[PDB]
Amino acid sequence: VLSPADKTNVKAAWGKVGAHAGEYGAEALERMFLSFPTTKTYFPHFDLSHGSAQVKGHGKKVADALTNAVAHVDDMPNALSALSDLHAHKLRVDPVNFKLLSHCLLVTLAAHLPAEFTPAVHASLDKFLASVSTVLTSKYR
Amino acid sequence: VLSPADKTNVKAAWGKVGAHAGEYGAEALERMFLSFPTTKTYFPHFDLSHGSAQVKGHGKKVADALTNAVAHVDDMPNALSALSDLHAHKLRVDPVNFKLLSHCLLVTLAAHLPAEFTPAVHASLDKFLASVSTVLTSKYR
Amino acid sequence: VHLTPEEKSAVTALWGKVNVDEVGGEALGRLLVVYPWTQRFFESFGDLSTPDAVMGNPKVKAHGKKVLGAFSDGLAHLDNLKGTFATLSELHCDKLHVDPENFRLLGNVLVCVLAHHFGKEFTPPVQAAYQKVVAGVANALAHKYH
Amino acid sequence: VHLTPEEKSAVTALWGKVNVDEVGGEALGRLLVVYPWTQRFFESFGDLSTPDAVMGNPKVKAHGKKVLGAFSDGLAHLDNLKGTFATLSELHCDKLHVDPENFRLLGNVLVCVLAHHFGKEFTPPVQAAYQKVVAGVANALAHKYH
Ligand code: HEM
Ligand code: HEM
Ligand code: HEM
Ligand code: HEM
Repeated sequence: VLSPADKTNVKAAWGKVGAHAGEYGAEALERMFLSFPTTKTYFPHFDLSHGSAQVKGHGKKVADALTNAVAHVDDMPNALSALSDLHAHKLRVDPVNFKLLSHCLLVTLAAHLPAEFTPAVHASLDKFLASVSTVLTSKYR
Repeated sequence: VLSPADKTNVKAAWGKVGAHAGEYGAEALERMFLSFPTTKTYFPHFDLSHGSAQVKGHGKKVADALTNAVAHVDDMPNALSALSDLHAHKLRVDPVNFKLLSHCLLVTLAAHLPAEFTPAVHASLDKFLASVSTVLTSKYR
Repeated sequence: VHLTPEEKSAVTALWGKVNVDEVGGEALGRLLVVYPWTQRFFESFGDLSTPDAVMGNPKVKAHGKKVLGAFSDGLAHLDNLKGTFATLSELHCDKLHVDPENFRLLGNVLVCVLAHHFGKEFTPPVQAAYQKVVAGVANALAHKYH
Repeated sequence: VHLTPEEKSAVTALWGKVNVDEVGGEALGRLLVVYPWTQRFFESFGDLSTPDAVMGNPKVKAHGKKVLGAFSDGLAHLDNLKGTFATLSELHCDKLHVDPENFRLLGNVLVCVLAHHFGKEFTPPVQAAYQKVVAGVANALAHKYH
C-alpha cells in the first residue's frame, strides 16, 4: 500500500520519463529477456531479437499501461481490469515473472534518471510496481 | 484483489467460525511456532508452551483483528492502520512470516470446518489472508 | 530430513490412513484452484474452467495419484531425497521450468488436504513433522536451481 | 556459476571501476530503505529512522564495505561459491536466521546501484552476466537452508 509520499514520488519520477516512456519500456523487456530467458516462453510468436520492432512496440504498450496506472493510482483495479484479464485469466503468468520485469524496469530507470533515483524514490517505485503486479495477477472480476 | 464472490465466501466462512474464532487463532499460533520455529523470535517474552495463557490471549487478539478485517473488507487499509503501524513500522516483521501464519490459519480452519473448507472457500480465504498480509506489511500512513 | 522416532511414528500412522486413489487428486486440484497460474502447466488436461471442473477432471485425479506416489517414495527415503528425486528435479526444473515457489505451494496444499481429512488427528506436532517432510521434498525438487 | 569468457570479462572490467569504499554502503543502505523489515537485523547500528539517516550512518557504510568484499571474493572464485561462502552461510542461516529471499533482494539492489553508477555502460548483456553472479552468491549464502 502506497503512502501519499509514495504517490508523489511515483508521479514525479514517472513524469520525468516523458516521451522516453516507450524506449524505457523496450529496454526493460530486453533486459528481462536476456537476464531471465525463461520469460521468453510467454512470447512464442515475438521477434525477440536485439533491435526488434516488435519489442519496441510492446515496450510502448507496457509504458503506456504504467502511465495509465499512475493516472488512476487511487483506483487501480478499476483502471487495469482489462490487463488483469489478459495476464491473470488468459495468459496465466506466474507471479514470479512480475518481480523480474519490475526489477528490469527499476534497473532501466536507474540507468537513465541518476538524479531522480534516490533511495526514497527507489522505495516508492518498487512498492508501486508491486501494487501493479498484484492487480495484474489477480482474478477479481 | 478480491472478487465479489471472494468477499461472500470469506464472510460466510468467517461466520461459521464465530464463537470459536479465539480458540482457532490460538491454535494457528501454536501450529506456527511448532512448524516454523524461527517465528518464535518475534515473541521472546512469551511463554510458548502448549497451553500457555499468553498464546491463548494472543490468539483472541489475532482472531478479533481478522473479524474486523472481514467486516471492513472493502476498507482494510483504514480499518487495520494501527496494526500496520505495529507490524510494519514497530516490529518490522519479515513478510515471509505472514505466509506462514496464513498457512497455519488455513490448516486450523480445514481441521475444524471440513464441510465448509471447499476448494472455492479455500481459494477465497487464501486471497483474503494475502490481502490482510499486504496491509500489515506496508507503511502507508 | 531428520525426524525424531516419535515424529516418524506419527507421520507413518497418518499416512497409513490416506486414500491413495483420492488424496493426490485433491491436492493437485486444489493447487490449480487456489493458485490458478499453475493451470498453464496442465492445459492438456482439458476443462479447468471452474472449481468443479477441476475437481472432477479424470486427468487431474490420475496425475494426482502419480504425485502422491512421489510423496510416498520420499517418505521411505528421507535420508536421500536429493538422490531419489534427481529425475523429477530435472523434469520440473530443466524441462518444465516450474518456479520453485510452486513446489512449496503444492506441499502446503497437501498439508491442508491432510488437515481436512484427518481433523482431530492432525495435531500441531503432527503438522510440524509433515512440514519438515514437505520442505524436504520441495528442496529436493528445486535442487537443479540450487 | 558459469560465465562465458565474454561474460567474465565484462563483469571483471566493470568491477575494477567500482568505488569499493562507497558502493557497498549504497547497496546496504538501499536494502534498508527499500525493504524496511531488513532493519530489524541492524538495530545495533543506531539511527536508521530516515533514508537520510540510513544513508549517512557510518556503521552502514563500514558494513557495506564488508558485504562488497564478499562479492569480490565470489567474483574471484565463481568456481567454488559454496566453498567460499560456507562460513557466511552458517552465520546468516543458523545464527541470524535471515530468510533466503532477502539474499536475492540485496543481490538485486546491488544491480540497481551498478546501473545507477554506470548509466549507459550497464548494458542488457552486462546486466545478464551480473544477474548470474548475484544469483550464485545468494544461492551459496542460502546453502544451509537447502
Ligand atoms: C508491470 C507489469 C506489466 C505490465 C504493465 C504489462 C502490460 C502489458 C500490456 C499493456 C500488454 C498489451 C495488451 C494489448 O494488446 O493492449 C501486455 C501483453 C502481454 N504481456 Fe504484459 N505486462 C506486464 C507484465 C508482464 C509479464 C511479467 C509477462 C510475462 C513474462 C507479460 C507477458 C505478456 C504477454 C505474453 C503479452 C501478450 C503479447 C501478445 O501476444 O501480443 N506481461 N502486457
Ligand atoms: C494474519 C496476520 C496477523 C494479524 C491479524 C495479527 C494481529 C495482531 C494483533 C491484533 C496484535 C496485538 C495488537 C494490540 O492489541 O496491541 C498483534 C501483535 C503482534 N504480532 Fe501480529 N498479527 C498477524 C501476523 C503476525 C506475524 C506473522 C507475526 C510474526 C511472526 C506477528 C507478530 C506479532 C507480535 C510480535 C506482536 C506483539 C506481541 C506483544 O509484544 O505483545 N504478527 N498482532
Ligand atoms: C511436491 C511437488 C511435486 C511433486 C512431488 C511432483 C511430482 C510429479 C510426478 C511424479 C510427475 C510425473 C512424472 C512422470 O511422467 O513420470 C510430475 C509431472 C508433472 N508435474 Fe509435478 N510435481 C510437483 C510439483 C509440480 C508443480 C508445482 C507443477 C506446476 C505448477 C508441476 C507440474 C508438472 C507437470 C506439468 C508434469 C507433467 C509432465 C508430463 O506429463 O509430460 N509439478 N510431477
Ligand atoms: C548477498 C547477500 C549478502 C552478503 C554477501 C552478506 C555479507 C556479509 C558479510 C561479509 C558480513 C560480515 C561477517 C564478518 O563479520 O566478517 C555480514 C554480516 C551480517 N549480515 Fe550479511 N550479507 C548478505 C545478506 C544479508 C541480508 C539480506 C541480511 C539481513 C537482511 C544480512 C544481515 C547481516 C547481519 C545482521 C550481519 C551482522 C553480523 C555481525 O557482523 O555482527 N546479510 N554479511
